[PDB]
Amino acid sequence: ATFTANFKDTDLKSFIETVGANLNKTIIMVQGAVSIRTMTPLNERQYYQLFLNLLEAQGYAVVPMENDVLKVVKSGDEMVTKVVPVRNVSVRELAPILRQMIDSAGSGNVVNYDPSNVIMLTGRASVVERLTEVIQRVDHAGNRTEEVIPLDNASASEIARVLESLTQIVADERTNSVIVSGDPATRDKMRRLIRRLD
Amino acid sequence: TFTANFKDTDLKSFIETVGANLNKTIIMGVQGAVSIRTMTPLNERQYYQLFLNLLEAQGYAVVPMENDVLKVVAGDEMVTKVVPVRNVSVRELAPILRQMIDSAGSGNVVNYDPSNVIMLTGRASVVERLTEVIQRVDHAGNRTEEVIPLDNASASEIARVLESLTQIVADERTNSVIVSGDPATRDKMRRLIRRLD
Amino acid sequence: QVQLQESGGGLVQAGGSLRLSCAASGSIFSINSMDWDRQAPGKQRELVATITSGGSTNYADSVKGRFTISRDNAKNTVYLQMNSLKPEDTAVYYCNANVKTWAGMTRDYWGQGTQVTVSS
Amino acid sequence: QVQLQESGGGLVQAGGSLRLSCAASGSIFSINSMDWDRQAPGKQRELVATITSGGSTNYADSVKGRFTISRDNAKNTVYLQMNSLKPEDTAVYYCNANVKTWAGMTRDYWGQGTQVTVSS
Ligand SMILES: [Cl-]
Ligand SMILES: [Cl-]
Repeated sequence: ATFTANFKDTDLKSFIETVGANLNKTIIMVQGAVSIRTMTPLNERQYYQLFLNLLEAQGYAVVPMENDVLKVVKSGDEMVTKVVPVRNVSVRELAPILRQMIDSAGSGNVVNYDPSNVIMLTGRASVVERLTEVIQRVDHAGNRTEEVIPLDNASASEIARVLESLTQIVADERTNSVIVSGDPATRDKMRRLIRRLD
Repeated sequence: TFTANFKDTDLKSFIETVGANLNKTIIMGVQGAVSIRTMTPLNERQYYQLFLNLLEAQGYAVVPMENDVLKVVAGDEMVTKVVPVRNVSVRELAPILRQMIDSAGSGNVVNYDPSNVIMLTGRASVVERLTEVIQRVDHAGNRTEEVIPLDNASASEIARVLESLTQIVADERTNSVIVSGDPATRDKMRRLIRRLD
Repeated sequence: QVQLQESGGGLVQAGGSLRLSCAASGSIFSINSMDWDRQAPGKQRELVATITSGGSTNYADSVKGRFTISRDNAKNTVYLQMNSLKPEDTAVYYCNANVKTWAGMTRDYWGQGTQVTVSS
Repeated sequence: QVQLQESGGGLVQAGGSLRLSCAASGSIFSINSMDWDRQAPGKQRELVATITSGGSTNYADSVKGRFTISRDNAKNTVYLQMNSLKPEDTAVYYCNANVKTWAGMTRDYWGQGTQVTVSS
């Protein structure tokens, strides 16, 4: 089950009523406007999270109460939301640098982390673009292809040091091999250098 | 050379003192309190600049006029320091020193002298961080170079192969490699070259 | 909502110590972990230490044994006791609270930071 | 003193173009050079392009050909025309005035900056 949000200067009240009916929550109330475009479809947790994020920005907060009830109370520029799945790396490993990113961004941008290991981004398209660039880059970097290269003569831990000292490479003392990891270009290079020290 | 040690000194006093020292007649419209300690001795230019910086901080400008008249119109301690720079142009540091002051808040100033020293005025904590960075870059641009000739392998080849994973340049004339680093780095790079040879 | 207010920064000599504090307020009940991280200009913000709502502590390799993270739930504050400080430690230290939201996701709130400077 | 105001940043697709503007005010007579530098989070701030008061220009290797710095003294403004933009150029761009002091040294004054984002 997936939800969408496309609002453009929609009266805050109307937004809250719309979201409550979608979520099967009673809403008790507050003034303002709201704009937001969902770049990806959101599940119910993410939709509800968006709702909280837009309310927080306008200066409001939610109080969940008896029997599925939510009381609203006082607390490039396009406002967008996006959910970025992360495939190779734990999402909280990105947290410190995503926080750094937002301290340059300015206000009204929010990164949310899901225990299913996806990050949700709410804010200005430019800020969201930057945050996506970084998530994806770190994600892709954690999925480098690995390759074992056996050594006939040299000691694996020496070659591990010597090249790790002047630069990933790891030794296997048991089988006396080196495990190099990177892209076709960088492994080609390392394969050759290792071969010459044999 | 000159020296400054003022602790909650009235601005008028401060101005008069620096004036006499520089042989300058001063005019004033000017309330304020001044505090500064000179970590190093200053020459006339640097001292004058310190005076100009402290006034600016307090909200005042100097207007230099007819026959040498001027018109005015622990980690927190205000200090000034001059840092000589020996192996690199002072202006090559400007971008990262601007980055540094942007994280430090207001009241701190980096001045550059045509004789290639940097002068720092501000809080001791900030001034320590600015000193650290300058000295680190200045020491880096001083890496001693070594030529390493090769009996068997090719000069170009070794340079290309090593430079792909990392300064290393060849000279086919003499079949030699130039390695630009420090005793830690060069010793390790040498053995790698010998082994390839 | 959670608000964080750090303190304890300053200039110190290599080998010295400082004690950072951080007072949290707002939805304390939502806080499920609190951490210190640092940032020096031109480098990445990096995790230094963490104390979860269970009291479980976590420390970066560079700081383990020299820094201690600790808690005072009466005063709603966490502390970072920094001993044997090195120039490497020079950075702006931020206090951060990873809160649980009503939706079931998490969210970070953090303060303006406190500068630590270590001379030789 | 000299005061600086940037503008012209925004979001643009790779291959697109932007024009940054920076209006200087205050002691224009002291300005002996104006430059644009940029800074991405986690990296050194680095110099992009420079225009001296004589009108000489300097360009970093990475931007030469693609970026043109220019000047309109009637409006006391310097521009950065950014053509053929790559993701690599995503940064906050600062306009910085290098001035001469009465003492004969130099001093930088710079602005809050304008953010540039380039998507793939
Ligand atoms: Cl806690
Ligand atoms: Cl100009």
